[PDB]
Amino acid sequence: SELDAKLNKLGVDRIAISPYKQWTRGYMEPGNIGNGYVTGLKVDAGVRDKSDNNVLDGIVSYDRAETKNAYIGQINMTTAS
Amino acid sequence: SELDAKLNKLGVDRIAISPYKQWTRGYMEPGNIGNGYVTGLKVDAGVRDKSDNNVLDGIVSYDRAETKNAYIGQINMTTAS
Amino acid sequence: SELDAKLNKLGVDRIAISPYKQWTRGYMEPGNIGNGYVTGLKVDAGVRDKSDNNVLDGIVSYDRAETKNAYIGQINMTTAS
Amino acid sequence: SELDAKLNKLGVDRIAISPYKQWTRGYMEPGNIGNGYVTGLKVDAGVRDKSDNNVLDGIVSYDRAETKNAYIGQINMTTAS
Amino acid sequence: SELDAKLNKLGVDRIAISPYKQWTRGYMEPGNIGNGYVTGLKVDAGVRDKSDNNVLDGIVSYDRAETKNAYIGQINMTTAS
Amino acid sequence: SELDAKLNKLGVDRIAISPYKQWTRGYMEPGNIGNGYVTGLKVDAGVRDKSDNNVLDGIVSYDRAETKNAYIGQINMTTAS
Amino acid sequence: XFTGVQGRVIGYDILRSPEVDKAKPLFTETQWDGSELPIYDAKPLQDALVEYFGTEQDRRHYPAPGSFIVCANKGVTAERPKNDADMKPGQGYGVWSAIAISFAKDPTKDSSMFVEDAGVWETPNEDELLEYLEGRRKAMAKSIAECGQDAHASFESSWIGFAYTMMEPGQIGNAITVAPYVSLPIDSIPGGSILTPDKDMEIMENLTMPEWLEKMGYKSLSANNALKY
Amino acid sequence: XFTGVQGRVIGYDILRSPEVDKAKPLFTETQWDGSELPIYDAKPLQDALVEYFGTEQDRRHYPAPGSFIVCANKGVTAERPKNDADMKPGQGYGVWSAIAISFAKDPTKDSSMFVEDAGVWETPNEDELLEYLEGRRKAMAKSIAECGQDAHASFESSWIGFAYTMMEPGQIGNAITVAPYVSLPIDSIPGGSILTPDKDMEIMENLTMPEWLEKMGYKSLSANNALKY
Amino acid sequence: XFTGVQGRVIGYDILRSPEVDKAKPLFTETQWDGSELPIYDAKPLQDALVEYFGTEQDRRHYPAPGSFIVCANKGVTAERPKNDADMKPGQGYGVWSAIAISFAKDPTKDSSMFVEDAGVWETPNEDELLEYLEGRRKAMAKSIAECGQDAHASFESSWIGFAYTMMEPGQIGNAITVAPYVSLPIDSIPGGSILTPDKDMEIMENLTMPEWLEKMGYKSLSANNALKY
Amino acid sequence: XFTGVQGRVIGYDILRSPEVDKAKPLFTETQWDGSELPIYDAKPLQDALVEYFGTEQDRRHYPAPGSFIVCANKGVTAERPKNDADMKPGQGYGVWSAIAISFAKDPTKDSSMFVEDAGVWETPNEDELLEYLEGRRKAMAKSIAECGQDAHASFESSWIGFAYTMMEPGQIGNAITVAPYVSLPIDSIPGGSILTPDKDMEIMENLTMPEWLEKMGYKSLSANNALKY
Amino acid sequence: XFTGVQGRVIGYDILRSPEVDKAKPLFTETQWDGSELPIYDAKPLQDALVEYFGTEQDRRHYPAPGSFIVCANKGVTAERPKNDADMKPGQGYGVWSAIAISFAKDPTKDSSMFVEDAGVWETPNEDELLEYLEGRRKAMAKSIAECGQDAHASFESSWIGFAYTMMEPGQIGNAITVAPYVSLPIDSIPGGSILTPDKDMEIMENLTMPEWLEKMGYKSLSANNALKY
Amino acid sequence: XFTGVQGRVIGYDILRSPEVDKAKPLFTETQWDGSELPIYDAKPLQDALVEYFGTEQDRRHYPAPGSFIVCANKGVTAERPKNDADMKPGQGYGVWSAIAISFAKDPTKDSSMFVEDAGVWETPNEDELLEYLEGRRKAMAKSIAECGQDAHASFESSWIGFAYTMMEPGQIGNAITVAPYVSLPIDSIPGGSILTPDKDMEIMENLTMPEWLEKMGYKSLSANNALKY
Ligand SMILES: *N[C@@H](Cc1c[nH]c[nH+]1)C(=O)OC
Ligand SMILES: *N[C@@H](Cc1c[nH]c[nH+]1)C(=O)OC
Ligand SMILES: *N[C@@H](Cc1c[nH]c[nH+]1)C(=O)OC
Ligand SMILES: *N[C@@H](Cc1c[nH]c[nH+]1)C(=O)OC
Ligand SMILES: *N[C@@H](Cc1c[nH]c[nH+]1)C(=O)OC
Ligand SMILES: *N[C@@H](Cc1c[nH]c[nH+]1)C(=O)OC
Repeated sequence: SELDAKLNKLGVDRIAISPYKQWTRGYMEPGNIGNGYVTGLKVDAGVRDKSDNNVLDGIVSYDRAETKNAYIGQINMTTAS
Repeated sequence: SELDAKLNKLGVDRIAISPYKQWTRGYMEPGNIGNGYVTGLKVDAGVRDKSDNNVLDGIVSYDRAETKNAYIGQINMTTAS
Repeated sequence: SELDAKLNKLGVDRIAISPYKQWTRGYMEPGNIGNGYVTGLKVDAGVRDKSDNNVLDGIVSYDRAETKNAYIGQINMTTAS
Repeated sequence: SELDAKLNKLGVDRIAISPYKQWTRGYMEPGNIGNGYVTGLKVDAGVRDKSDNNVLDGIVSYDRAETKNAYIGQINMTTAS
Repeated sequence: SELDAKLNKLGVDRIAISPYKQWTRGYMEPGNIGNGYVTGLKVDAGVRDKSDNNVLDGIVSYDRAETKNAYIGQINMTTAS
Repeated sequence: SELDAKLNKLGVDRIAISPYKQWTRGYMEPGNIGNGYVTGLKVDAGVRDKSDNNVLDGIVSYDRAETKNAYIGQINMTTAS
Repeated sequence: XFTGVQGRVIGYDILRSPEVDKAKPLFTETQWDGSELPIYDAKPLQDALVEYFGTEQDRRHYPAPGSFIVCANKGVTAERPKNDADMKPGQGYGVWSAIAISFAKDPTKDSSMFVEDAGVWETPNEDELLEYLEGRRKAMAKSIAECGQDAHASFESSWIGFAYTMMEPGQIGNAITVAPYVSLPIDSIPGGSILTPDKDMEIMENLTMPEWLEKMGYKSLSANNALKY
Repeated sequence: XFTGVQGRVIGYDILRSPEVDKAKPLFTETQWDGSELPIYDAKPLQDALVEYFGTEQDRRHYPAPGSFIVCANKGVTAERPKNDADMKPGQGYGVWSAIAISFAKDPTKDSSMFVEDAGVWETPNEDELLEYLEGRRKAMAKSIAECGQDAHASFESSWIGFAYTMMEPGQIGNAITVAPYVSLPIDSIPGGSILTPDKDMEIMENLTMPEWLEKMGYKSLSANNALKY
Repeated sequence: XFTGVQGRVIGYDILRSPEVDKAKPLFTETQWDGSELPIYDAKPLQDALVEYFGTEQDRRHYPAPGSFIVCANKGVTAERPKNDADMKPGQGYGVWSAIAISFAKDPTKDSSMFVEDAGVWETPNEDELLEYLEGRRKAMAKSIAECGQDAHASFESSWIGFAYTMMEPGQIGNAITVAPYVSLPIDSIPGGSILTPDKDMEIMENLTMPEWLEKMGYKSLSANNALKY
Repeated sequence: XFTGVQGRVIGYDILRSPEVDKAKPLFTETQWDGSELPIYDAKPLQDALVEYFGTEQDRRHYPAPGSFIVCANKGVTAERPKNDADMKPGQGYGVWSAIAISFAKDPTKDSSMFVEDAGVWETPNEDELLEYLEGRRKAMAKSIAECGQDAHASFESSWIGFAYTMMEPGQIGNAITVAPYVSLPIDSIPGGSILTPDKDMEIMENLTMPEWLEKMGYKSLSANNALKY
Repeated sequence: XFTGVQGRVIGYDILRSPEVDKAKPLFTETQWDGSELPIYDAKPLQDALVEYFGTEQDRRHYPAPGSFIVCANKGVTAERPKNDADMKPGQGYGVWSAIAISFAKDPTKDSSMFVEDAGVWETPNEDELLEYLEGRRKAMAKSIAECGQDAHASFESSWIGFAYTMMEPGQIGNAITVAPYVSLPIDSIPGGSILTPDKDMEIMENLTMPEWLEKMGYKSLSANNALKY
Repeated sequence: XFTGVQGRVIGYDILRSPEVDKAKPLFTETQWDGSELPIYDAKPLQDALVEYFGTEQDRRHYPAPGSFIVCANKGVTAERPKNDADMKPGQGYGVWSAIAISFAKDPTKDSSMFVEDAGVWETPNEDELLEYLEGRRKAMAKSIAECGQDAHASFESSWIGFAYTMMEPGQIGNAITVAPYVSLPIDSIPGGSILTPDKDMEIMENLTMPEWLEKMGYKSLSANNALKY
C-alpha cells in the first residue's frame, strides 16, 4: 500500500513470508522471508475439572483455550509485554 | 578492539547493526546485520492513580516507566532471566 | 532419517548448526545455520541461605540450579510456555 | 506479467536489481538482487586514424563505438556466443 | 566422498545445485546453491551449406553442433581458456 | 580509505574476500564475500618447440607464460575486453 | 503490547472484513490532542483470525507444529469450589479476558497498540457479567488514552473484544488474551510465490476476507455470528 | 511446551542412549484414540543432556556465554524457616520439579509435547517425597492424555523425570524444569563441517551416546547411575 | 546468443516503445512449423536502449564504471589505405554490423534468440551499402529460421537493425554488435525500492518509454529519428 | 541475566563515559578466587543510555516502534491506599528497583553478568529509603560473588544503580529494572555505512560519549547530574 | 582449461559409467615425476553427458533456455568448395575436434586439466582421418605431460575423445570441443531436496549411471555404442 | 579494459610498493583537458603481483586450482622457422606484450583504465627490440589519451610495462598481457578475519609491500631487480 512506500524509505518492510506448506510461523524464526510481521486478535477461555495440581490444571485449561476457536494448538508461546 | 580479534577466532562477533533510519532494533530481529548485540542499563519507576483494575494499573505504570528518562516507549518487551 | 525426507517436502528442516567453537547457541540466534532446533531434558534444584531479599534469593538459587549437573550457567533464559 | 507467474512455478524469476545509485550492473555481479537479467540492442561503429599498431587501433575504435550513442564507455566486456 | 572432507577443511566445497525445474544452470549464475561446479565432456561437429556470409555460416554450424547428441541448444556460451 | 566512504554512499564497496585457505578466487565466484574486486598487472612470455599442432603449441606456450613469474597456473581464464 | 512499522493486523490491514467498514462506534474516549478516539467492538477482527487459522476440526493456516510464536499475551486463572461457601481469596464463578487494538494515525511515526486485560467474576449471574464487560471498554479506553499520553501517540480507532467462561462446581477456568505475530505461507496466498515476497503481501492487502475465502474455496467460519468467545 | 517438525531430542533422536531401547514401561495412560500410552522414567534422557553439555567442572558443549537460549521452562521457589512452627502460607521443607516428553506417532502432523510440573513438599520425610513423585507421573500422564485430547495428537511413548532438594533451616530452595532449544557446534560432530550442515545432523542421528563419547574421547558422566537430580 | 526464461528486452518487455506496436513488417521468413515469421526493423529497440543508458554527454543509467557486463557481442575491423590501389586482402572502404532479436512464441519452453552479423564493404558507394544491408536481413532471417530448426524453437517476430561507418583514407573502422545483460538501479524505477524487487520489475513492465521519460523528467533522445547508427 | 562474548555495554564498551574512568569505588566484595571486586555506582552507565536513546520529548536512537526488544528485565508493583491504616499484605509507600552489571576479567571465557533486584518500601520516609538502597549494594554484591562462585567467573568491576518512586495516597507504583539488547542504526554512527559493519562497531568503540555527542550535534542530556531515577 | 577443488566430472566423479572401470589403457605418456600416465578413450565420459543432458528429441537435464554456461571451449571452421581444385589456404574436406581430461593424483593440491584440440583434414579419405585421430592422442598426451611439467601437477589417468564431420561440396563444417560447468537440478537427484544440498551431491556420487537411469526411469541413450561423434 | 569503483590494484591501492612513491616520470602525454599525464614504468606494479601470488616454486596466494578468474587479457602468438629465409606472412624472431594502467583523478566518477598491446618482432636483434618497446609507451599513451577523450575521463598517472621472449629456430612464442580480478584469502591478511570483511581491506590498504612481507615472514621475490619479464 502507499504506506509501505514511506516505510521502505526508512529501511522498514512489512514483508512476512513462511517457507512451509500450509502452516504459519512466528516472527523471528529462521527461514522466514522478510523483516516484518502479521498479527491478529484472539481471546478465548478453557476449563478443566480441578485436580490437586494447580500447575497441571493451568496447563490443560491453557490448552483447551489455545485449541478453541482460532487454532494455535501445539505452539511454543513466547511472551511479549 | 583487540578482544574482538580473539573472539573472531572462536567464530564469535559482536557486530550488531540496524538497517533502519534512526531507530535501534532488538537482538535476533530479521534484517539486522551481524551476530552480536549491544546492551545498556535502565532503571525507572512510574505511577498511576489506582483503579479497580490491577492489570490495567500495572500496564500504565509499566508504560510511564518505559517512557521516563531513556525512551523505550512502544516496545514489545521480551523477557530474559 | 527417512522422516526428514517427508519433512523437507513440506519445506521443513531440522538442521541446527552453531558457528562457534565448542559452544551451543539458542534457536533463532543470528549466524546459526539451518531452520530447525535440538532440545533436551533438564530438571535440577538449588538452594541458598535466606536473606532479606526474596528476589536475590531466587536469583542465586536459580543459578546454582543452572550450574548443577547439565551446565547452562551464564545463559539468558527466554521462556516458552 | 502473467508470464512471470508461469516462470516462477519453474523456479525461474526475471528479477534483476542493481544496488548502486544511477548505474546499471552486469548479470552475475555480486550484490545484485534477483536471479534474472535485462538486455537490449546496440549496434555502433567507430573509427581511428591508422597507426603502426593494429591492436591499439582496434582498442580505440572499439572504444569510440562503445561511447557512441548508447553509452557503455568504461565497461569490462565479457563475451557470450 | 572422503575427498570432500579434506576440501571442506580448506574452505572449499563442490556443492552445485540449481533451483530450477529440470534444467541445469551455469557456474556462477545467481540463485545457484553452493560454491562448486560439475562438468562434462562434449565433442561434436555440425555442417551448413555455404552462403556468402562467413559469420552466419559459423553461427548455424556452431548451432547444429550444440544441438547434436548432448543438448546445449539455446545456451549463452562463455569461454574459459 | 576516505575514498571508500564516498563510494559507500553510492552503494558501492570494494570488499573482495576469499573464503579459502591460501588461495585467491576470481571476481564473481560464489562464496566470495563482498561486492568488489582487486586486480594487478601481469605480462609474461613463454615458448615451446614447434609441432604440427598450431593449437597445442598455443596451449603449452600460453601455459608456460601463466606459470612464469607470477603464478596463475591452473586457472580458468575468462576474457574481459 | 505493540504492532508498528513492521506489521499488519488480520481483518484490518489484510483480509479486511466487511464488518469493519460497516461497524458503528460504541462511544469515544478523549485523547491528549483533544481528538475523540472512536471505540468499536473487536468481533470482526476476532472472527477474521479464525477464518485464517481455521479451527481444531477445520484447520487452515494455523501455526506450525512446535513453532515458536511470540505473542503479546496475558491471562488469568481462577477456581470455583464444589459449591462451597468459603470461596477463599482469589477464587470465583467466572473468568474473563479482553484484547484491544488501537491503530495509530501516523503509522510511520507512532506504533499501533495492544492493551490486554483479564479478571475474575465473583457473582453467579452470567447476564450480570456481560454488563461488567461492556463497562470494561470504558476502563480500557481510559488506559489506552493514558498510554497514548505517555508517548504522544494519537490513534484513529480502537477495537476491543472479550472472552469468558463460567466454571461448574469444582472446575478451574483459564481466560487468555493473545495477539500472535506470524508470517504467511504461500498456499494461503492466491497467485503467490516464494519468489515474489512483497507482491504476496500486496495480494493479501487487496483481498477482502470473503474474496479470499471464495478464492481459496473456504466456507465462512464466522458465517453469521456463528463464532462466540 | 512443544518440540515438533523442526526438532530432535538429545538422547532420543540424536545421541540415542542405550538405556532407551532397554527401558521398560512403568505403566500406561489411555489416549483419546483408545491406545495405551506407555510411560517411562526420563532418566536416560536426563543423563544424555549432561553428557553433551558437560558439567560445571567438566564442561563440554554447553551454551555460549551470554547466549540467548529459549527454554520451555517452569519452576518453583519455597522457603524453610529456622525450624519455626508457623511456616506461613506457601513455605515448606522440600521443593520439587518434573519434566515430561511425549513423542508423537506421526511427527509430520502432530508435534511432540513437553509438560512440566513443580511444587512444594510440606512434610519433613524425604523418603515420603519419593512416593509422591512416583505418584505425580500419574497426574502428569493424566494431563498429557488430556492435552492430546485437545489437539487429537496421539503419542507413542512418554518420558517423565523429577528433581528435588530439601532445605536446611533458614534456607530457600529453587526447583526448575527446563527444556533448552539449541543448535550444535561443529567440533561436537565427528567428521562434521560447517560446509555440510544436513550431513552433520545425520552423523549425530547415527551415533549412539557411547559411540559419540568414545569417538570424542569423552568419559561417560552418567557412568552407572552416577547422576542424581 | 540467447535471452530466455530469465530476461526482458529494453523497448519490448519493459519500457516498451510505441514504435513497436505501430511497426509494420518488412517481410516474412518461413519457419520449421510452417508459420511465417515477420521481420521488422530493430530501430525502435535500438533507440530505446539509448533512452535508458543515455549518451556520453547526456548520461543516464549506463553501466557502472569498471563493471563487468557480459554481452552477446561480435564485431569486425577493417582498414582503408591512403587511397592506395592495392587494398591487400581483408581491407575495405566501409565496415558494418547487425543485430537481430527473435522472440519465442512460448517463452517458458523456448528461449528468444540473438543472431549477430558483421562484415566489410568493398565498394566506395555508401548508398550502395544500404542496399546490401537491406539484403542482409534476408540472409539473417534465413539463418534465424535455420537455428530455430535446430532446437525446434518457433518465434513470433524478429527485429533486425544495422550500424556502419565509412573510413576516410588511412583510417581504420570498427563496427560492433552487442547485447548487454544488466540489472536495473532503483533511481531509474519510479516509485521503486530496494525492498520491493519484484514490484520494481513490474513497474518497468507497465511503463511505456514516453511514460517513463516523462515520469523521470528525461527528454526523448530518440525524439523523431534523431538517432543514427 | 547475562551479556557475554557477543556484546558491549553502552557507556562502557562503546560511547564510554568520562565519568567511568573517574569513578571511585564504593567498597569491595570478596570473590571465590580471593580477589576483591570493586563496586561502583552505575549512574554513569545509566545516563549513557539516555544519551543514546534520548528522552520522550528529545528522542534519538530509541527502539523502533513495535520492535521486539528482548530484555533482561524484572520489576515490582505495589499499592498505597488513601492513607488507610490497614495496608493489607504486599502494599507499601514506595517502590524501588536496581540493576547491576559485573564485567568479566576474561570476556573470552566468562560472560559478564546482570543481577537485578526490586522491592517495596514500607516506611513513609524517602530519606530513610536512600539508606536502605545504599545497603542493597551490599546485598547484591553478595549474590554477585555467589553467582560467580557457581560458574567460577571472576569479574573485575561491578556497577550498581537504583530507581524509585513514592506513591501518593490511592496511587500504584511500578519500579522496573531492564537491560535491553539492541542493534545500532547507521545514522548514529559518524562516518558509518551499512557496507562497513565491523568498522561501524569500531567507530562506536573509539568514540567517547562527549565526542559522539559533539560529532552528532547532540546536547548532553546527562549534563551535570541532570538525570534522576 | 581446468576443473579442480570445486568440481566433479559427469561419468567419473558422479554418475560413474561402468565402462570406466572396465576400460583398458591405449598407451602411456611419461610425466615429470617418472610415472607413466595411462591414456584412455573418453567415449565413456562422452556418452555419460548425453545420458544426463539428453538429446534434442529426448531432452533431460539440459541447460536452462538462455542460461549462461561458461565452457572451456575451442573449435574450428573450414569450408569445402563445390569440388573445386584450388581449395585456397585454410579450406579442407573434413573438420575434427578433441577433448582430453586428465585427473590429478592429489585433487587437494593440483587441479585436473582439460586440453582441447581441433583442426582441418585435407585428404578426402575418412578412413585415413581416423588414423590421424588415433595419432593425435599421442600429440595431446605429449602436451599434457608438458603442461603438468609447468605446474608439477601429476595426473593418474587421462581420457581423450574425438569428433568430426566430412563436408559435402560447397558445405562448411564446424567442429567444436566443449566442457560445460553447470549446477544440478533437484528432480535429477533421486531422493534429493533443495534443503539438503551437500547430501544431494553425495547421492549423485553414489549412483552409477545405470542405477541413476533406472531410478529415474530413463532408457540408456548410450545403449550399446549407439552414440557417435 | 577497466577497473573502477569496485577495485584496487596490487602495488598501488593495497600493498603499495615503495618504488611507486620514488618512481620518476618517463614523459607525459597531453589529455583532453589540457593536463599532462605522467607516464611511468610499471615494473613496481609488476613485481608486486609476484610478491602476492608467489612463483611456481615459491607459491603464495595464487588463484585457487581450477578457479575461474576473469582477466582483462590479450596476447599474441608467432613462429620462428628453423632458420628458414622465407618466414611466411605473420612469423617472426621475437614476441612481445604490454600492459598499461591509468588511474582516474576522480575514482567516484571515472573508472581507471587498462590498455594492453602485443605484437611480433621481425628483426633478430634483441637490443633493437628494447628500443621499439620504449617507443611503444608513446603509442600506448597516445591511445590512452584518445580513450580518455571518448569518455572525458582524466587520469593522474599511467604505468606501462612490457614482456618479451625471443624464439630459437623452430620454436613458437606466446606473449601474454593479463590483468586478473580476484578476491583475497584471510591468511594473507595479518590480523584479518572472515568476520571483519571491510577491516580486512583496510589492513591491506595500510600495509606497504615490505611491511606485509615482513609481517608474513615472506622474503622479497622482487628483491633488487631480481624479476625480469
Ligand atoms: N502491549 C502489551 C502491553 C503494553 C502496552 N504498553 C506497554 N506494554 C499488551 O497489551 O499485551 C501483553
Ligand atoms: N510445553 C509447555 C506447556 C504447554 C503444553 N501445551 C501448552 N503449553 C511446558 O510444558 O513448559 C513450559
Ligand atoms: N546469440 C549469439 C549467437 C548464437 C546463436 N546460437 C548460438 N549462438 C550471438 O548472436 O551473438 C554472439
Ligand atoms: N541476568 C538475570 C538474572 C540471572 C543471573 N544468573 C542467572 N540469571 C537478571 O539479572 O535479570 C533478569
Ligand atoms: N583448459 C583449457 C586450456 C588450458 C590448459 N592450460 C591452460 N589453458 C582448454 O583445454 O580448453 C579451452
Ligand atoms: N581494458 C581492455 C581494453 C579496453 C579499453 N577500452 C575498452 N576496452 C584491455 O586493455 O584489455 C583487454
